[PDB]
Amino acid sequence: MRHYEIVFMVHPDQSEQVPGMIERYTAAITGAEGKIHRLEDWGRRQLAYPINKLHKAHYVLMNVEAPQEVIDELETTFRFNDAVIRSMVMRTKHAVTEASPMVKAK
Amino acid sequence: EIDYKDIATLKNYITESGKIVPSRITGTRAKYQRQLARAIKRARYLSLLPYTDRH
Amino acid sequence: PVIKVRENEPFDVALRRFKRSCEKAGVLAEVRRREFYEKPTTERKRAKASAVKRHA
Amino acid sequence: SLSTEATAKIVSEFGRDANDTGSTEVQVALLTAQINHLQGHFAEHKKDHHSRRGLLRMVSQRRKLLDYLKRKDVARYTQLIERLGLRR
Amino acid sequence: AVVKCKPTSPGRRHVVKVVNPELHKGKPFAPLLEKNSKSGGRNNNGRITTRHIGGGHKQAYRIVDFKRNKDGIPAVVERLEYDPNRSANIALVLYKDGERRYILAPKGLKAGDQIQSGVDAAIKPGNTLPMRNIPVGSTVHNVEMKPGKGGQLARSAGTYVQIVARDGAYVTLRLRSGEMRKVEADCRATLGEVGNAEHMLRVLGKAGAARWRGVRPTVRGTAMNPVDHPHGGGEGRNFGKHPVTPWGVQTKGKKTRSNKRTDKFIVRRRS
RNA sequence: UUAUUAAAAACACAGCACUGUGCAAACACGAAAGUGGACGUAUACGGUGUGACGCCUGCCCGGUGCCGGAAGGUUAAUUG
RNA sequence: CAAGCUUGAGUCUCGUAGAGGGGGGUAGAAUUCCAGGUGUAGCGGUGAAAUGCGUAGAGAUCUGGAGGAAUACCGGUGGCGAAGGCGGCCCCCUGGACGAAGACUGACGCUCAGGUGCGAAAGCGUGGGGAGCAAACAGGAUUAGAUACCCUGGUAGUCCACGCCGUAAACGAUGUCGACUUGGAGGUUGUGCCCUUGAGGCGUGGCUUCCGGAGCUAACGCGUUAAGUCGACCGCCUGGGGA
Repeated sequence: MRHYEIVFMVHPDQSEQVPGMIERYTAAITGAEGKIHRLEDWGRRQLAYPINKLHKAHYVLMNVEAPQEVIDELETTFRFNDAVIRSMVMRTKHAVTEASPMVKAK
Repeated sequence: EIDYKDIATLKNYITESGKIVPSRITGTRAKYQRQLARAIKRARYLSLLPYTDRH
Repeated sequence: PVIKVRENEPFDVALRRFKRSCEKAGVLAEVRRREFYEKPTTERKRAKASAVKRHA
Repeated sequence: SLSTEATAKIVSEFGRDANDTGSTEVQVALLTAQINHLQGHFAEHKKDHHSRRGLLRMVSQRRKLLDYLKRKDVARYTQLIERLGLRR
Repeated sequence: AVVKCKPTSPGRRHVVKVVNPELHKGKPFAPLLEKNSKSGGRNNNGRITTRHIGGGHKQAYRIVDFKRNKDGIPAVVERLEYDPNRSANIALVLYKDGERRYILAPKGLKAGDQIQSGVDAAIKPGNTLPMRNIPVGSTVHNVEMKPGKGGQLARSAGTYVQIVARDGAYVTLRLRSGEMRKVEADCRATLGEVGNAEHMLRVLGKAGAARWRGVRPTVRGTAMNPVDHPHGGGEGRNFGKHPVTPWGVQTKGKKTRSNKRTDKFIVRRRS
């Protein structure tokens, strides 16, 4: 069971669908005997460059330990979900439960 | 320990136009320079950093 | 190389600052480098020669 | 390569001890396991020559170990080639 | 697989045939067969209206479900079957309620795969959805041009259509001909692309192989007499005229599409 | 294949190319209805030329045709 | 021949660095093209020109879209790979190298005719794709001529999948393996020690760049990564042409 770091941006108009998305994703991750190391809702952030003629995207960060099947399903969900304008899954060497700088700033 | 989410630190190693500064200017090790380049590219993908000064 | 002419500065100093910024950005050297194709062997030989002459 | 658990299992079932990781039987068994595992990878990646070079290195190393074992003690050689399913 | 026959005969030298070991070796599903009598290219006046048609092997018509209007109910593929009436292969599917139907077999489908139609179906090859529920950029086949009419585009072997844009009640499609066409979003399409893509690699090899498919020989117009064809006769091989159809219409270049009714749907003609 | 003076190097052919055709398809037979094409859907269908395979297929868009262009010139019924 | 031994050669434990390979996805900058807005007489190109595009509205600028290819900065006599080669980011599969402390097998090794495999670019076959570049080709120039250099276009090709080809100044013009022989300055990657003072100092490995001592060499130069002193095996040479 490998560790992953999931970051996905949501359409700014879909900010209230973000709690439901997070709920579904944690449900899918823990249903498959997986853990969630870190979950951070960064909220809306000004984009450094326009993405799909948009500015001010909604950022979410996840650190999960899950098998590859659920991660493939999550990537497919991100690809087919039209609200998620951009996402990126990355492997990590170990579990990360330290607050990221985005929320460490406060 | 270079993190692509540490934009405050990454902005010190990019010019005013968004380009990565060479290791000869900042005098950082080659290993941590490679880590910084990877982190800056990832942060550019996540739209946390600009690719150029235009967009 | 964006230059915003700040208040209480003449035009000439703003133009000289713009030139200094555009030369530190190296845009002219790059656009002169990219106008013709340089074979990989040619660029490798040129880089090797420059690294050799950078020894004095 | 092989996981730690699979390697430990092979060393235990093919070795004279849990620490006898250098025996000819253990080495040949580990090489055979790695070759059989790689077989499935190369069924899907027929254009991976760089990894097939390491595969052929493993094959030749197992061949040399089997030759040394057959020249040393043929009884253990036969037991090994029957327990592993070799001889073409 | 694509296999070349060994030249044990002059007629077998160039034959290249397509073999598919997963096709059903047996009789087709009887409750889905119909009589398909040949025509020889004759219309109800008994006149030849389409030349070079005649003979060939007797064929039974398979009732293929092009509408795919059995929504919500999952189905499993029993087997892939050969169909003599089309270039593609067909799959016999079994719905959960016990109904069996014939569908065009998409690429990658095999016995045991599960498909489903409807607005709630998953996005995977074999599923059928209204095109407004299909992501832009995806590759589909068996496309309708009127809602509920049945698939009419991209039905041949290996063909497909990609949705390039969606706006309002219409979507824009890039057909296999390279033409951009507008189709209203309520039309349905099946995900993936039609299987049997290597159908175009086959080589018939001999003249008789085309006769089995009901294709009669084509006589060149220049080989006839002036009374028979505009390309006429001449002492020896003479042409000296612009190429035309047997009825005098200029071929090799002259556009013949004249349909002002459907021009509003053609975004850009093929090229 | 010229029933009944010509069986061939002629026709066909698999293959190749060009071109038309988005489906109420082009096209064909039909004053029309309709039918064939096809219960097919561009890996499909029609037309044209060439004629397995091998190595290949150079130059010319002035003429004729076809395709595209739409500014300008010219120009029908109509209008008066 | 028999029995040993661990130092050569391998196996296991834990980590480290890497454009090593194969598959899929995605991102931004730019070129080109399509549609539209503004706008008007030039643009492009050159030593100078002309061919070419442009009053049918070009070039410039702004907006939207399509498509393909390559990945600026990082970037570096830097890194990985047997060689050819490998450069955005992410995921999946995967080979090798190195280091620390141990345990294990116990010569299992080196080289290798024939044999097999990999092998830049160009080229070939089938099916796609085709923005840029560009053999052939066309036109404009230059010229005594110009089948060239220069300019305007432009097909194959370059790109993808699968096969073939098996050649390069495929070079370090330096076969592989092992041992020994003064040094200096660096680079890169592990590891150990010490109020760790510090981005510290001192050791110890791997790879790597430059200079240089003895020695060697016809000389140039090589010089612990030898072209020095040796050992094992292989390939190759016997005047220039013909070839």
